[PDB]
Amino acid sequence: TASIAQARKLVEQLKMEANIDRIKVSKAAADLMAYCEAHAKEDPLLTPVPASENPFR
Amino acid sequence: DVQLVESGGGLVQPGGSRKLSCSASGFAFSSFGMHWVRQAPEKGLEWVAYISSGSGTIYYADTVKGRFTISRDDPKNTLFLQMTSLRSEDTAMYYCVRSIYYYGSSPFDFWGQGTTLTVSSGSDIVMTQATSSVPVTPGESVSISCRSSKSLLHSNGNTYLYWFLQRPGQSPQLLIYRMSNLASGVPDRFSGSGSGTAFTLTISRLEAEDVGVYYCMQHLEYPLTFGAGTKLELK
Amino acid sequence: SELDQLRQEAEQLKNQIRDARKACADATLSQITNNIDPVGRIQMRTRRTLRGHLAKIYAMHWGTDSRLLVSASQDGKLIIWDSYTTNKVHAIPLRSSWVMTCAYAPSGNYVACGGLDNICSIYNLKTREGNVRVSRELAGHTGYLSCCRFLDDNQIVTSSGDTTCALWDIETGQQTTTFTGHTGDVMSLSLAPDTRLFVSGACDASAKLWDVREGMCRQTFTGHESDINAICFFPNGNAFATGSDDATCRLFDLRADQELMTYSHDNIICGITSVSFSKSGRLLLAGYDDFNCNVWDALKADRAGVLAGHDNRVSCLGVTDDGMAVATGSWDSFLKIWN
Amino acid sequence: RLWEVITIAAVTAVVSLITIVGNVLVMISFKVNSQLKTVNNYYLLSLACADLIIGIFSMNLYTTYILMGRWALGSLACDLWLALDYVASNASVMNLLVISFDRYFSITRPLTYRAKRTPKRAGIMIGLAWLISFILWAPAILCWQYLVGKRTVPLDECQIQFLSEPTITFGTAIAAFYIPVSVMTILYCRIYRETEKRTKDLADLQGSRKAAQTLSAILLAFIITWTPYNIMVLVSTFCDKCVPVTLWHLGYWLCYVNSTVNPICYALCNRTFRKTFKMLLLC
Amino acid sequence: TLSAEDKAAVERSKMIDRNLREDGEKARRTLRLLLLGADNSGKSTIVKQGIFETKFQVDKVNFHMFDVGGQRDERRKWIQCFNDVTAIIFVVDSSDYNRLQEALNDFKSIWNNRWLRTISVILFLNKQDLLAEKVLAGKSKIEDYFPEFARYTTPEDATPEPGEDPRVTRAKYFIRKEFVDISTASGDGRHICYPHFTCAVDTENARRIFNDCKDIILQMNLREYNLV
Amino acid sequence: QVQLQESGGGLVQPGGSLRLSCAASGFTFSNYKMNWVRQAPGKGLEWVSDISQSGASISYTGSVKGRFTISRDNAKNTLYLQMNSLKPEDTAVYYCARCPAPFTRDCFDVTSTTYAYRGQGTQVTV
Ligand SMILES: CCCN(C(=O)C1CCN(S(=O)(=O)c2ccc3[nH]ncc3c2)CC1)[C@@H]1CCc2c(F)cccc21
Ligand SMILES: CC(=O)OCC[N+](C)(C)C
Repeated sequence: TASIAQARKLVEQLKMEANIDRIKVSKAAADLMAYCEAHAKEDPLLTPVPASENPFR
Repeated sequence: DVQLVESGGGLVQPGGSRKLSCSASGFAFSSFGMHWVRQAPEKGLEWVAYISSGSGTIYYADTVKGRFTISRDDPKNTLFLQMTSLRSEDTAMYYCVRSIYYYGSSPFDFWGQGTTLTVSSGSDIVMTQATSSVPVTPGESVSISCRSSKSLLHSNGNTYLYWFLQRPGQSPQLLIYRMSNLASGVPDRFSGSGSGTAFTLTISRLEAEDVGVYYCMQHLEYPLTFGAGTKLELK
Repeated sequence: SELDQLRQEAEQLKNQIRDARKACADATLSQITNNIDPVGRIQMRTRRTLRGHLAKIYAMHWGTDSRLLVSASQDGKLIIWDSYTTNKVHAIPLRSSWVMTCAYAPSGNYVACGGLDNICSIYNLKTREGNVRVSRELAGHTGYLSCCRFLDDNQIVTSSGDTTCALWDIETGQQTTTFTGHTGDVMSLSLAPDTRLFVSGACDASAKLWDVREGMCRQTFTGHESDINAICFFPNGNAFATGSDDATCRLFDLRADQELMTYSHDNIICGITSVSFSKSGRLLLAGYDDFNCNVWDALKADRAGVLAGHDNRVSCLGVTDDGMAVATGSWDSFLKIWN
Repeated sequence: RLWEVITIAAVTAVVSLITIVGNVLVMISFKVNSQLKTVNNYYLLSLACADLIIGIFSMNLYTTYILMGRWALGSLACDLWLALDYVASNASVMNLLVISFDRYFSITRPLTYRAKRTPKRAGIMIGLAWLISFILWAPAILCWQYLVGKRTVPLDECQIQFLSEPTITFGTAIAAFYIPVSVMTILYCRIYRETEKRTKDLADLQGSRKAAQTLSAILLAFIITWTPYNIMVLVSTFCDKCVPVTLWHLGYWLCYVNSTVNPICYALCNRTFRKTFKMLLLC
Repeated sequence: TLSAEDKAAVERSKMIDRNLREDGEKARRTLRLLLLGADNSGKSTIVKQGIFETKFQVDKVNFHMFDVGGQRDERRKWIQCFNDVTAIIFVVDSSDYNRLQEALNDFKSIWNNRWLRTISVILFLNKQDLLAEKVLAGKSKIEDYFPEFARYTTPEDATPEPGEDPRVTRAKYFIRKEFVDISTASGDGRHICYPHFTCAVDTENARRIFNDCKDIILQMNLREYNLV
Repeated sequence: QVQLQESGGGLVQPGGSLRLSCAASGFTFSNYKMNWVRQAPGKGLEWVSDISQSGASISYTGSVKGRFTISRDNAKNTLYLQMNSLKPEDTAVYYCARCPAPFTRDCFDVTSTTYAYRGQGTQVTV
């Protein structure tokens, strides 16, 4: 009885995750690349800032 | 409720001794560094002494250095000012001031109501207020300017100037701490800006409860020095 | 009868979801970022070693001012640290020593605290009394608190060991929304930058994208082989990374609804306890069980660098909001700050 | 001739360098590792301080004495160096005795001693070790020439004057080596009996030899290094020139070797010290 | 070079350091214990003195024993909270032969967990009176649940408790050997199972915990002095 | 997607033989210790047998020690349970269970109620 109820909830959740809009992985990779190279200048771990602007010296 | 009650003030003969007790209630007394600030009837606020939280570091003003002893009893939640060899310059209203010190803390936030002590008859940062009485009306913007002899901007980025409001017949309260930050319980109309040496207290949309003498205090280096005080008068 | 046909329907729905993800997988992220330059050897050094915890640290959460950080260690203490000066701002004694999570409110006025007491304890930092007081105890979870994140001063989303996440109203103390659907212990939580959504990694080898307001699981992300201990959004909010016990980190797009890239190496055998991105998201930092932190090129799956300064298990990472530094907490009772 | 002097100077430079870097690495291993910042490692710090004083001042000045055949620094320098050498050597032995007592208490009373293994009591025992060493050696060495009114030590030589007098030689050697090595042997024998007892008790409870090697090594290092000098000083206190001067110098120098092997015998027995030593050797 | 407020913030940090040091000295005076066992094991009746914390003191040595009942049956993540306890108190119903393999699997998972690899286990083979009554009845056989018990014999170089039937002694030695073989299969001696047999009315379990934690801290000291 | 697919159950006579199979996918099968867990009707989940990653270390629960045989094919990513001479007390839903973490000797939670790395189970009725 409880197994039937949790299986019904599982197939309802799979139906809700079925009818979603999906983009291509190439478009996803392009967007993540665009975000990484659109913020690489203000990434202090990526480009190490000089010690004058570094509060941790 | 946070409350500091001062006791032990009275008419003392010159050269005598008198004990001032500040009873603390409603807050963690042992975590707050404590200050005594006196106010002569013919002068403004003057910092007397400072005992830290835990009684590790103790500072005095040079006027009261050697003569005065500040102490606290943390289990009894009380602040003590042992005064010896009292002079006529010590005739003042002594305020018990709590002040906690961490990053983003609000020192000098709560002041005691004060006790009245009556006696019968160089390297300090000079804190100057250019005006002492500004005639104001409610609903008008007023800027209270203050100046410092030394640059109050520190290398850590903080500019240690503190704004206080002392209403007539009432204890001083903290408005602005470290030149820009609004203290708790202060409305958003109170604003402060400064360049390290010149300072101002922008007050917009004035009301009748905002009147009183406005003091700027530096906390860059001991001894802490106040301004002369700018009083606001209605009409 | 009905259960068998429901299981067959779930199998068919999983099959068509997998076929949709395969149809959307035209080219991998490694092929797209094959032509871009590598980040080189990211060499971060320990700038501050935050000492004073006396048992193992589970969780640390930076403040939004990128200077203050709360840390949770099972000595029963939450220490807030002025990371610039190594000054301890607050020591917060906890009623339960077995803390497993701590959050720092974005306003800075509150910290959270939870663990084996099954209670997210909210602590007020801006009290007039000057000490840190228990603002609220949130006692609805029937499993251990594993992660908690403030959205504001009044709402906190808490993951738990009872296979659920819960959105709380701190002023009322009640669960506004319960997030159910995980079958293992939800170990980690990551809020989206707009706080509209949050992802949750659990012990079912699955990450679930939840909607905070409407309360459902929007997307379920599989691909890990073991318990996801660690989860962190990409800074745009469109992707997130996970860290698991299968010695891999995996990056998932929300919109492509699948894995993008696996961050693993052959000599890496131990699981990941903590993941964090850099400010641009180019560096994926991951804390491991072999006492080190590996910086990953998040676009190329390359081991950019190793943050090797801890003598015990790294349990928590945190990258500042301005990206200036990474704080690594570990089981050696230390917090090391790297850049 | 020159072969001898160069071989002895090179051996002394090697042993003094090993002693200096060993005890300095013990202190740096304490400083850079919080896991080594325990109360029982305070005693190892005091032992390393005494052994560093030995490796810096005591080995090279006594080798200079040997190789030059004379003391060229003066009578006051001689007395001050002898006081420093004997106070530091006795502080090393008192630190060994306090370490052996600390280990004994930690092994025979594992749980109760955790409340007594405090920094205050450790500082009291370290100060008592150094104070007993200073009281036993410093005023007697620097004031025997004023108590008897004359200096029987030649100007070219450098040795304690009271070594001729049998009663104070017996008292100082007994309070310096023989009673400490006897109590250390008793405590380490009881520690070995506790290891065998806990092995037998665990075998009884569950229904079922590195301890002997390590204890034998840390006892025999001290015995081998300090026993020949402490025999030959008691031989020399009655028979003035029974002891050859080469054998005397070898026995006197042999005591310094205990300061070389004490980081190995007490610090490097701990695995965390070994890990920190290996970390510090690669910088 | 610090300011007046920066120096006073350092002073507050030093006071916080002092309070943390005092709390650490207070916390190291007590030995933390993890109480584990199944629902039929009788965990709560072991010491006669969501988290059930039991504080007891033997020979002026404080013990803090933690029983975790506020979690569900999946324990692989919250058991890592107890890496730094002095011992894990594992309580086993010795009479329940059907769940004996479950207790052995639980002990094997505790023993071989990476974050529990260094923790000795004080094993309490509880309800040995019920085990004795089950053995003397002869109805429930261990050989049905453990076929190697049929070829098991009591060792000759062994000391039975007085007034014990050798059938009960063989059953006790076999269950203890089943746990001890798991304990000695791995770990390389860095952590030790300490097995005890326990009744519901036994009042010696606090003393047994004291003696075993004494051996645990003794083993830590001996490893610190390279004495194994 | 970690999924374990049990097959090879069904009705069998007492004393008969029945071979179980576990189709495993979504993980590196050679990196995990694998388990068989059964659940009798009215009883809880009990561990039956385990096999190490290379197949070397194999242990059984005592009721099946001389009767069951657990084997794995790491190339085919499958787990077997050869059950011979089946007693009626072995009537249970038999679950293929994976130990939760790779390269580990401990194996926590595989007999828990809602353990995730455990299949839907095959019904063995004797
Ligand atoms: C300033 C005093 C320092 N000391 C202590 O504080 C003792 C108090 C009693 N404890 S004890 O553990 O209670 C105990 C009592 C009786 C015993 N008999 N056998 C073992 C056993 C143990 C031991 C620690 C001792 C003095 C000598 C010494 C040392 F050279 C090195 C280290 C520690 C100390
Ligand atoms: C204190 C004591 O007897 O020291 C002997 C060692 N020596 C002779 C090298 C200084």
